[PDB]
Amino acid sequence: KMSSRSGNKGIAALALPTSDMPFTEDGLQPDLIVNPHSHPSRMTNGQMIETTVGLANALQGVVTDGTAFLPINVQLLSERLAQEGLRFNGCQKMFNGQTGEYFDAAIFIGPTYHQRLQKFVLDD
Amino acid sequence: MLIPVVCFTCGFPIGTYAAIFDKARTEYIKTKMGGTLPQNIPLDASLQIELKDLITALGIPMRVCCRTHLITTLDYRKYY
Amino acid sequence: LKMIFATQQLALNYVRNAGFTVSTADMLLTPEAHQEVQEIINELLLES
Amino acid sequence: KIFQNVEIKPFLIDFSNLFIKNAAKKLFQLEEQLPLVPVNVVMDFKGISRAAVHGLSRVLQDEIPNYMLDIKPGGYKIEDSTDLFMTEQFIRNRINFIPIYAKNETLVFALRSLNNSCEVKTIYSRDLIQVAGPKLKYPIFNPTFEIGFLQPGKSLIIEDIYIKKGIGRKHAAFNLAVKTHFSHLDIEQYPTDKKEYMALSGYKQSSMTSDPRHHRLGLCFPAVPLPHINQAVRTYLKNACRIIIGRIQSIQKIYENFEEPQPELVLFSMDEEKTKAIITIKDETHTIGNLLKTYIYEMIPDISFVGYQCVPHKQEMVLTIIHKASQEDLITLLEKSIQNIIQTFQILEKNVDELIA
Amino acid sequence: ITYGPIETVDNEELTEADMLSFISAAVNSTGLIGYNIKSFDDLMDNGIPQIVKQMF
Amino acid sequence: LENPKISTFQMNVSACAWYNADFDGDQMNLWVPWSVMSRVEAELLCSVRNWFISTKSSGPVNGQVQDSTVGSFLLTRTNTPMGKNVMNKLHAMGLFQTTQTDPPCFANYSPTDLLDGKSVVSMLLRQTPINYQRAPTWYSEVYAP
Amino acid sequence: GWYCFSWPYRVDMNRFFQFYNEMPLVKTIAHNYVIPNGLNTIVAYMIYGGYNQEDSVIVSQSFIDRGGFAGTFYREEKVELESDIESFGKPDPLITKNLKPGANYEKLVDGFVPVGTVVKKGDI
Ligand SMILES: [Mg+2]
Ligand SMILES: [Zn+2]
Repeated sequence: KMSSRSGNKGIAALALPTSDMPFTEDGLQPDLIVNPHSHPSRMTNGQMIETTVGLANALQGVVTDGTAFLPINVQLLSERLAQEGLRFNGCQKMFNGQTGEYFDAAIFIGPTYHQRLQKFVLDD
Repeated sequence: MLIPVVCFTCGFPIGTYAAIFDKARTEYIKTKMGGTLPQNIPLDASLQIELKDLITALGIPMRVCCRTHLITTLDYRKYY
Repeated sequence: LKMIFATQQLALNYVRNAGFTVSTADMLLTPEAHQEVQEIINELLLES
Repeated sequence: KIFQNVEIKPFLIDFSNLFIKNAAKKLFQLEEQLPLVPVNVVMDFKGISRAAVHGLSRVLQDEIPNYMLDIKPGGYKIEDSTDLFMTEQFIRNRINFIPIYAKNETLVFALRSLNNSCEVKTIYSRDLIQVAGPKLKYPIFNPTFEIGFLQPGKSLIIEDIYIKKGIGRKHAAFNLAVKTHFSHLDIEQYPTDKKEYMALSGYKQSSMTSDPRHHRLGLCFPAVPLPHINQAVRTYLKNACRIIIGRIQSIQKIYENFEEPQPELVLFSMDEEKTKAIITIKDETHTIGNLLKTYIYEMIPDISFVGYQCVPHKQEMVLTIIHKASQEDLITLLEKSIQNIIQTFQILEKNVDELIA
Repeated sequence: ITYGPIETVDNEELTEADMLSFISAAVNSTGLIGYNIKSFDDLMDNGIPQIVKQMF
Repeated sequence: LENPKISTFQMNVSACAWYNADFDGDQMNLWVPWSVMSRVEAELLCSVRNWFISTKSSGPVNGQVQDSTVGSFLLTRTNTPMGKNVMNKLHAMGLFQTTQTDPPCFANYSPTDLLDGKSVVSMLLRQTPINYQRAPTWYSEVYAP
Repeated sequence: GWYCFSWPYRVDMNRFFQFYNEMPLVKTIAHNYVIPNGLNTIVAYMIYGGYNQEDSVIVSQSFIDRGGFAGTFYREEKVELESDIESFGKPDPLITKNLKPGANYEKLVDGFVPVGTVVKKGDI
């Protein structure tokens, strides 16, 4: 079981080799693939803002503060991405690792801090 | 307990520059602050210094994963 | 049950060429559309 | 000439940056480049399917035989490994992932470290000593890696550090190349900075109808000797081509014995006119399945069905063909397709010889 | 004590990130675990002797 | 599952409605009948096809969830941002290379022929032909203005 | 995470030490007072074959091999003795009754298994 800092927890179900994972035009590939259907009902919007902000942090070379109740502006954070050479939405062109074919849609990919929960399958 | 030998995500060998990067980052942040006590320097203020061009000078590419793992990894020798 | 499985593989194999994502920019109102929400909210606080 | 215009660019340290220069000089007495550097290779292919280019990329990533450093059992000397934080699991994981460029498996190394000081001492890869095999004229790994750190008065002794062989598909310490670029040059693109097109890939054709045949592929190799970049890159490319040819020939040797009953090939006569073939190869991947399907489809444009499957929990590749011919004619077409694959990759290897000087 | 007139204080450049230093000061004085050791020090300094002598 | 590194009970996501389960850490029990009498009645009486219709409500229990709901919409959608929602013969054949049914016949199709998504779905629903006519969830009076 | 900095001096039950930890790219004020335990994983928010449905994730096998969320797990034991009745030592089957069936006594030296040997199910 893993989890992000917004309380979005899940079970590792599949592990793929390197040649089987999706990759972007610049070769970026994920460590984790989480389902977009985990978002709309749980409304964990701070996890998506963290991916937006941290994506520009990594290219800038900095660690910033995202404490609760500080002033935020998702419009101005999304313009920071464009200033760094990325798209406004933080989405990229991706390819299927198994066939080599590109999706007809840009994929939202970026860094999100995750945790391993101490619930081990070998013990249960 | 150290910066990993390779990037966790792609496998680029970021660990051949880890020692140089750590020392050079220390020197660079000290230059940017200008000789202040380690406790009188806030943790937040030193993390806002841009290390883009230092990492570029090490020869490490512009990959999101490699710079993330080179910049954020905690060092056990500085906590124990 | 055999049809649920078969139509589920058709749908999944279609999306492995089409893609489906969600981003932070999907939940963001346009600057002029933000002012329209504020006007609707002020009308409620005026009637209140 | 299937692939032209290669570009090779090593990743080098910029010593004009003062902070990097000072840190390097005072840590390793390093004023020049390191013995081994990463190399970025960008290749353009023309007149070829993306099944072939992507199969080449997949093999070069994690299906090519590669080498790593491992520890033989009992090599971690518990008796005189007084340090308690530098456990065997941690140090072994550190050592497995050092990139090496080794030319024989007879070499053996050792680590014999003592902390006879009052501070924490750092172990670097320059502290590995060769204890067996012929003496190295050139290094096989860089001397700048951090392997561990010892508390005051502690030691770490590891014997029997040998060179192991494998493929990155089984353990990722045998991975070779990292992806840096992939694109098709015969499909036009939108400007996707405009907020009108930023939800789309950028290509002007759907991937459900486009058939590109002009590609650009970029891969980075992690540790290559500085005076032999072209030779190392050439060797890697040739080995990838040879690996693919070998696996296709393994399938070929199954196809030809369609008279003798085989557990890997099944032929049905579904009707008076239609024949069905099912090929099940254990431990095969999407590389061969995709290549076989693409070339069978190019040979028989009017086929009833061709498709393959690699279910993750089955560890096998199953290829299904349904065609309106007799069994002998179907086998003839299949052999023709496999020959086309072999010919394409032989041309690729000959072009590699011509291009990289 | 008399405090200076409130109409001459410069706070227009106080930001919400400036206000987190108050939280920093509060935690630094208090400590994350402050009361648990103060209470035991009082028990070892003023509670046990008084409870042994003047109660039984 | 012959991979020795797997310790989980695995199932299809559309079977979770029978047990009211999901994949955030739930545990389920499993026992295998060894007796002949217990094995006969497991297969004839207690198979999960007998619980496809609810006893409580008398309606169906299983169906698509979340990826096949939105992936069936994307497949049968008439227009895509790229134009018409069509694929060529190779990609239409590829949609069926996993369904574990008998493949359809594409022999009356050329490599450059285009097939709509509704054409591909019909190749699957021909085996069990039914009649259906309603309006989708997609069409809403709320969104219409 | 690093559950304590004196783990090698302790004999604990069901404790996990995770080797590698990171500071979040978007940190908060709480990371001025506790050690962060987690990693800055790259996450793609997408549909990939239906294996991340209903709170599941797809993991990179390479990420696992490289030590992402890897660590060491500990279990302790405590067996006591009676005054002059019981003692520690390798049992002799001929003069000792009720030896546990199928149990491997060949690992014992001087009553305890030596440090560094792998114990299996059924071993003494
Ligand atoms: Mg649950
Ligand atoms: Zn990387």
